[PDB]
Amino acid sequence: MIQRTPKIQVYSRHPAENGKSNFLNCYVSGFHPSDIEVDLLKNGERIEKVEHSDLSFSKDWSFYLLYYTEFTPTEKDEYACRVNHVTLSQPKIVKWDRDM
Amino acid sequence: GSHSMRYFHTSVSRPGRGEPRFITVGYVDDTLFVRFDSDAASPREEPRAPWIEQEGPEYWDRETQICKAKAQTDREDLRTLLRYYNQSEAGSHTLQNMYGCDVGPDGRLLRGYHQDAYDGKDYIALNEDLSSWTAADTAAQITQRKWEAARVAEQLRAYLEGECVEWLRRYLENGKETLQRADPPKTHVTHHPISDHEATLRCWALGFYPAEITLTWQRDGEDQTQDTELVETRPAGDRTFQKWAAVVVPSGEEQRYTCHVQHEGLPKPLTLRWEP
Amino acid sequence: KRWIILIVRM
Repeated sequence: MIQRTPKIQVYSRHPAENGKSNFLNCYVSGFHPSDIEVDLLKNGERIEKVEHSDLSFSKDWSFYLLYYTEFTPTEKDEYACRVNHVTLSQPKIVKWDRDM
Repeated sequence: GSHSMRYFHTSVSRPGRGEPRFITVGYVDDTLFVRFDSDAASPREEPRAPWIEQEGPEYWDRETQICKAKAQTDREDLRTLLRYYNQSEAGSHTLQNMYGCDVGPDGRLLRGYHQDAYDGKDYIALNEDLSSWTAADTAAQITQRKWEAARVAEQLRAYLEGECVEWLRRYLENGKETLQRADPPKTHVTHHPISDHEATLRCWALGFYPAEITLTWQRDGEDQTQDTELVETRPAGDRTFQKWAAVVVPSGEEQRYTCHVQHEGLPKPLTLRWEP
Repeated sequence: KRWIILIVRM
């Protein structure tokens, strides 16, 4: 059994402007097997209505998924993606950084 | 330009939790246009792009039957592969299948594809000649001889040269407003101080379609390949894609560095600098 | 437009 750990990017659909509606994205890719758990977090807490793309895979058979939710960024609110996979001893948290 | 159509299929067994989950999606270029999920309430193949919605109900009936039939054959193949590999019935395993065709600007077949993977490893693949197979191991050689005896490649070849190319050309005509429009990237350079002696230059490319793109940093006109951080091209969620390339530069050296952007939607390859 | 064998088993 080969196992490949997911790459993770957290980012917005549009350039973040405080007060303006946007989309928060968590893109997990390059992983196998396909079971994975992805939460989008607002100030440490799980956002309730997150949609995700249908499971698909790349040329090397590794899987990728897009989790996304509508949000309105502000200066104080912190956002993050939380990922768990069989390859990870503990859930990995990646913070949202509007410059990445 | 050149175009592609692809159908992707995944089956994942889950012993003690029902029958294997089956998910298949169809793409033209980097545009998703159909999906089927075995765990949906009333599973049917569903449109995911506007230009496929015009297909009539018997298109959707036949497509749904094919997805359901494929879901069943994957379940049998997963049990088969447990035997071929002397594996326990207690673990979860994965079967993946991809097939499709590439066509050139004049709409003729450039090449076809049909390949399978078991647990994320190559298993058997139709060769580019569309008549012979490459099996990855002795288990896959069993399948290869079954498939040679049934003449599967002859039927795949007929499909890949016939309907695959013909229906791709149809989809390209019906969705030409989007499938035949390249969206160029919006590009800029950002500056992020690290310390007194170093800063990051980040070159951005936003809102582009299709996903193929090249971003390079040069210093004194020489590629900074080994020292450039390059994130994977990622989906924006609105059909377009994003990418950035970054490089750490000594402070005061910023103008030795140039970012180079090539995208099929750009007349000329762009060159960008940072300016405060 | 999808393909199906007009069965193929591994």
